[PDB]
Amino acid sequence: TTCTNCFTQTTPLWRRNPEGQPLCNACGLFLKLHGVVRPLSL
Amino acid sequence: QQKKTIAVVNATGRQAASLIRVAAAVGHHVRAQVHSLKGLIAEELQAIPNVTLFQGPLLNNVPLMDTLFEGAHLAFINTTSQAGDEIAIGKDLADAAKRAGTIQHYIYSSMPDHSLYGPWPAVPMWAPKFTVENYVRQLGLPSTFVYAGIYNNNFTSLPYPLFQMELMPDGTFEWHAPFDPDIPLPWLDAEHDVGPALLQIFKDGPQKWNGHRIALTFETLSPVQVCAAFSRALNRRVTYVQVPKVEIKVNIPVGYREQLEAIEVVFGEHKAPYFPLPEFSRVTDEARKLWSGWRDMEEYAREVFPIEEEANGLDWML
Ligand SMILES: [Cl-]
Ligand SMILES: [Zn+2]
Repeated sequence: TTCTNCFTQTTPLWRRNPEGQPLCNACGLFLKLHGVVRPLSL
Repeated sequence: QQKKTIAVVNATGRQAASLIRVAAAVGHHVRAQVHSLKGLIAEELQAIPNVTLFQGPLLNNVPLMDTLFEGAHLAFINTTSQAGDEIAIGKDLADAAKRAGTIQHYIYSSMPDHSLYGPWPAVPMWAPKFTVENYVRQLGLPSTFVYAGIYNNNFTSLPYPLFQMELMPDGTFEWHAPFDPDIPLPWLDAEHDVGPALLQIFKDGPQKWNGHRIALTFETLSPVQVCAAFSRALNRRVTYVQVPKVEIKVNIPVGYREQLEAIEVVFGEHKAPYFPLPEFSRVTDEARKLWSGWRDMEEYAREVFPIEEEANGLDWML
């Protein structure tokens, strides 16, 4: 499995977007707390 | 509740950049100071909407500081020894912040002063941050002090000092350092976790963190363990080699040398703990509560290391 946001394939816990798509613990947790998708470099 | 305006300096630095991307994203307005508008990160920080930059030096430039804190409710301050004398810079910023009178939470990134806990000397790029910390407290600024664990992304195969993951000929990686092989060290994934953690601290407010020191480290691994992380995360064989002295393979600046020499003595010759403060002698507890979506050395090594190397000009992974 992979994260729709950060594409990581390594994470302690997988989460799902309010639709059902896989997000990593961090990305999923970040959105849940702040309301927006976790922003990345580059 | 409401998103506030945050003041930051050294925007291109790893701690700040992390906070800026995250904060801007969730809705906060950012007022940051950069040394130069030239550079990838700089241009990037420029591409983010609610981010205002002020190009100029920090040393003896109280005007930049005044402007920086105008309308600011929050501030994350992490200076570099390169910008000049950290104590004087760190004190001018604190004075400006107080003169602005609108700062509700002032987070300063501080570092220990080892000589205060043993015949150990003072790590030059670390010690002065403790003086600024005390001065922040002295002004009465509602504050919180964060102590960053060693960056995960300091690692590189390139001949950079202290944290080189040199690519030997036998298709393996060796890491040369003074740090004791079996002594757990405090690590931190700058890009991935500084931002979110800082946000949480702000969301909590000084009503919770005012006066506190927070070890910004989400996992403690010994050098052997760090290498076991890479070796188990890249199919390669990775070994740690303890060397009494740090290897400088590239023309670096003065300040940076002396800093390394201090490290050799403190960790190599005295085996003195990274965070010699008693409260820091589990340390990672406060951090992991502040933010649980942390990236450990295994994920960093398997998901980021290979990428940073590539864009850096290497194909060993391909
Ligand atoms: Cl900068
Ligand atoms: Zn993710």
